[PDB]
Amino acid sequence: DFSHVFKEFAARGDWQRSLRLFKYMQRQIWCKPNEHIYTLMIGILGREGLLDKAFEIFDEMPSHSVARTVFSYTAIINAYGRNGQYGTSLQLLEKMKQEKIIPSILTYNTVINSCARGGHEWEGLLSLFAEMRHEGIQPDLVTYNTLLSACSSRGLGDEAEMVFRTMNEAGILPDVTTYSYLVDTFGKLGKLEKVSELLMEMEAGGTSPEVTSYNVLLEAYAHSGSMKEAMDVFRQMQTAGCVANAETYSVLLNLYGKNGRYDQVRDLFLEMKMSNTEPDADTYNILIQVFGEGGYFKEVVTLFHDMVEEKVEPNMETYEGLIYACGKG
Repeated sequence: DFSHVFKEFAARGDWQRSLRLFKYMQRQIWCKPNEHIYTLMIGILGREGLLDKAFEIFDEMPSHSVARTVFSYTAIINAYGRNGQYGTSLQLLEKMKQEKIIPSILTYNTVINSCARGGHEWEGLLSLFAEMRHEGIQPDLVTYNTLLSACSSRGLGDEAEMVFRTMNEAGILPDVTTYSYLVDTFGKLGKLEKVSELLMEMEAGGTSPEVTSYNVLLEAYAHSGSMKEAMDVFRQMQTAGCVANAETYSVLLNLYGKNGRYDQVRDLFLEMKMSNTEPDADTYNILIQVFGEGGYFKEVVTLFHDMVEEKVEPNMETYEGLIYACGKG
């Protein structure tokens, strides 16, 4: 019941009441706090940024005859990493190793994440992974997603290629998360064909590729000047079949504005429109801008009749262009 109350207080952020209850139970013989209550209090203190109080509570454990477990070490490592203290996490890992405490897969993953977020060299992450492998750590799906990122965090071109291939070459791939992060890394270096691959890898895996996923790659794909590739990616996203908010179309259309087929614009509109994905305040503004640059001002007026009927409300930029249209008209 004490642990349940502590968890409920940590869910609401009542660190003060939890600390008071812990300090009161510490003086009670019938309610002596155990290692679980100490870990819960340390986590509650770390969630609020009370590193000093958490450290004091962790140090008072031996005076209270409370057992210490890798759990507390992993919690301290995660608390240090959340503030960018990668060196402190490495020192805590070394101290735990000196204390004959066998590190777990979660502790190694937390240390790798802390090193990645703190700006440590990719060589350090590779050495940490090699050490974890030499001490027989166990792979996990969540760890694998964060591991695909490890190379991405480094940002090296070779690392970016390895980040993506880590899943493909060994033959084990997370359906969505690994593909997204690897695609992100592939992009800065330049996913030359890695872009087609990233969607293909996620899609035929046995899980249909995510729409948001299709879009994130797609948006950069536009930055890439990928147009036929992105169009193909759009027909490909169309192949994906994942339900998509008109926002995914919106982004691509905006690039297509420079393309200005102007009937390409027309066609896409009908389909997203009748697909229960009414154009967004954003999409309407984009459409007005795209049409306006290439004329069709009468059409611009028409969009006003249309927006009103839809009942989606206008916005500052929205009203604005509509007036420019009138003016040029």
